[PDB]
Formats: sequence, C-alpha cells, structure tokens
Amino acid sequence: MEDYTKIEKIGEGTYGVVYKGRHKTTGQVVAMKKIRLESEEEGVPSTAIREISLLKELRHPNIVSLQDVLMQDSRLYLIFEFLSMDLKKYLDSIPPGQYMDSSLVKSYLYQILQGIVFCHSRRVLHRDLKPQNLLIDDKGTIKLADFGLARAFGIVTLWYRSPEVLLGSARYSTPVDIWSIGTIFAELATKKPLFHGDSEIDQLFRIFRALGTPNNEVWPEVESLQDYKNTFPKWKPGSLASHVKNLDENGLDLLSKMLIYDPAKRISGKMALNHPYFNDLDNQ
Amino acid sequence: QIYYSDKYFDEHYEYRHVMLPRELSKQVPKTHLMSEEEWRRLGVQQSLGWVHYMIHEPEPHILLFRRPLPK
Ligand SMILES: Cc1ncc(-c2ccnc(Nc3ccc(S(C)(=O)=O)cc3)n2)n1C(C)C
Repeated sequence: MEDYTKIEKIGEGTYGVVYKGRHKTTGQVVAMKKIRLESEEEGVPSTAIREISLLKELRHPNIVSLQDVLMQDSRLYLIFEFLSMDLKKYLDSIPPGQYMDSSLVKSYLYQILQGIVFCHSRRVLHRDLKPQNLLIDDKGTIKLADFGLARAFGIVTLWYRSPEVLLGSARYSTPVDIWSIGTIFAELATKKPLFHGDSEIDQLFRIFRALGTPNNEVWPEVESLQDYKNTFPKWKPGSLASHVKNLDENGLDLLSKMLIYDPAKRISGKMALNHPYFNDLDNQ
Repeated sequence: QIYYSDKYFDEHYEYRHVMLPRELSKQVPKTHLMSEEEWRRLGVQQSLGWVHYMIHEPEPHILLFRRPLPK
C-alpha cells in the first residue's frame, strides 16, 4: 500500500522478509512482513488469507498486535507494532559475571504465560516458541510474535522443542508451548540454553541426561512411539538443579513441572500463573 | 568433512556419535546395522571395538556408536 514507507530491513523470518516502516498519515513506526503468495490450484480455496484475518482480531497486551493486512500484486503484507529488541539480543547485552535481575525474570515469565494462556484459551498454538519470538519495549513489557503463523502456512530451532515431537508422536497439543516456556525460563535465569543439542538425536540425549531416560513407568505408552528405542543410553532421573542456577525452591518446582515428560501430566498455563513463585511479584 | 562428537557414558557403556556429509549418507544401509569393516569403508576413523548400535531414522547421516566399559 502507498500509505507506508520502508525505512530498512530488520531480518528474514521463515515466511518472508521483515522491514521497519512508517505510516504516512499517523507517523507511527511499524514492522512490515512481506510474503510472496504461493501459486494455488483452481477449484481449491485458500485457508491462508482467511486464517490470517482471524489472527488480526487477537488483542492482548503481551502479544504482538497484527494491526493490518494488505494485498497488492499477489504479495501479502502483515503490519505490526514495531519493537526494536528481542530476548536473544537482550541476553547478549548482559556482560559476563552479571545475570538477569531475579525480579525481571519473574516479571517476564508472568507476562509470557499471560500471553500463552490468551492464545490457548482461543484455540491457538505458537508451536515454534523461542527467544527470537519474544520482543521487548524499553519500558520492560514482553510480547509473543508469530503466534498462529505456523498453522496458517506450513506443511536454534531444536533447543526449545519438546520430547513428544522429537520422538515422533502422531499428535501434539498445547503442552508443546509449555515445554518451550520451560526451557526459556531456565535461559532467562542462566543466560544460556538449557538443552544445547547439535541434532535431533543429540537433543534427546541431553534431555535424557538431565531428566532421566524415559520408559513406560514415568511416561505411559512412550515405548510405542515411532522413534523410541530400547537401546538409548540409560541415565537416572534427578539433578535438574545442577543444570540451573539463580532460582529459589519455587522457581525450581515450577520449572520441573513445565518439563514433565507426559504431555497429559505436564502443567498448564492457567495453573502455572497460580504457582507460589509469583507471590512476591514486582512493579513493571 | 566428518565430525566426531565428544564421548558420553552410562553405567554400562561409553558412547559417541559421528556425523557424515549428506552425500555419503545415501551409502549407509537403511535396513541393518554395520560391521566394523563396513563403517571403516566410509572413512570413519577411531579405535577398535566401537559398535554401530542404532539408527535415528530422521537423521540417517548420524552414526551412533557404543562400546562396553570394562569391569
Ligand atoms: C518474524 C517477525 N514477524 C514480525 C516481527 C516483528 C514484529 C514487530 N516488531 C518486530 N521488530 C523487531 C524484531 C527483532 C529485531 S532484532 C534485529 O533485534 O532481532 C528487531 C526488531 N518484529 N518478527 C520478528 C520476530 C522478526
């Protein structure tokens, strides 16, 4: 549309190029995601523009509001509030020796859970959550970006992925986002990724080495999954607190509940918000 | 080039995975584990007695190895 002016590139997302821009009427600064639309078969209607319009109606202070949607010349433009920093970048600005302020960790996790509960209550998953998708303003508010874009289209990524998905489960649901928030919680505290694997298989082995190799005793039906093996290495459960620092006993309890193997037994977003860890929560 | 992981261990075995380039991966059997003679023909170089113990099907280029600890 003629209403906006590109300033500069900010990056590449999975789905297309992302620019910083200004609205000519309001003067507001925006993020503009360009997407080249794939050619489609005649007599097969597209869900993609329909599903994207639905996401425009999601409003919540801790998600990145999709302000508009344009279509010029078989290209789709998504317009968002511009935020100039993400969590990956914020963690990089902290020098060696320093750690993230204990109260700001709590605040951020609270905000993240608020946003994920909002999405989950409206039947919407992220599926692909990670520090690059968590944006921050200068005033210390944090928001999810790219919620529901995965479903709308598709048919560092690995570290935040859940064991359901890695072992090849037929189906998955809201618990995948909770596992990811788990691994991000640990990173906020320590500055470094909890499960720093070099491949799918190495990612599993790092999860096993910290939480125990799963069997049917701790995770019903796991031994039936497509990529389970009786030959995996065999580490015993326990010693999560040796992999993480700067968390009181509540923090460690919540974290361990976000990282339960069985999706059915894993903590929900609602329940996590009522956990004791948040009792002493702070201004901002 | 071929990349060799650091070692990790169990109560019973020691372990180590090896990542081959993707053009060699079409040469690794999609049906059976490999003899020490077989994996040396792909240019995997390490000490005697490592055993090819499993295949993660999504990553056929990753050879997983295992050797029993002595008692
Ligand atoms: C994939 C996607 N679609 C829409 C956005 C999006 C939405 C709103 N604001 C921003 N701003 C932004 C993000 C990261 C960085 S940086 C260079 O510090 O990494 C700099 C500015 N971006 N995004 C993001 C997640 C790229």
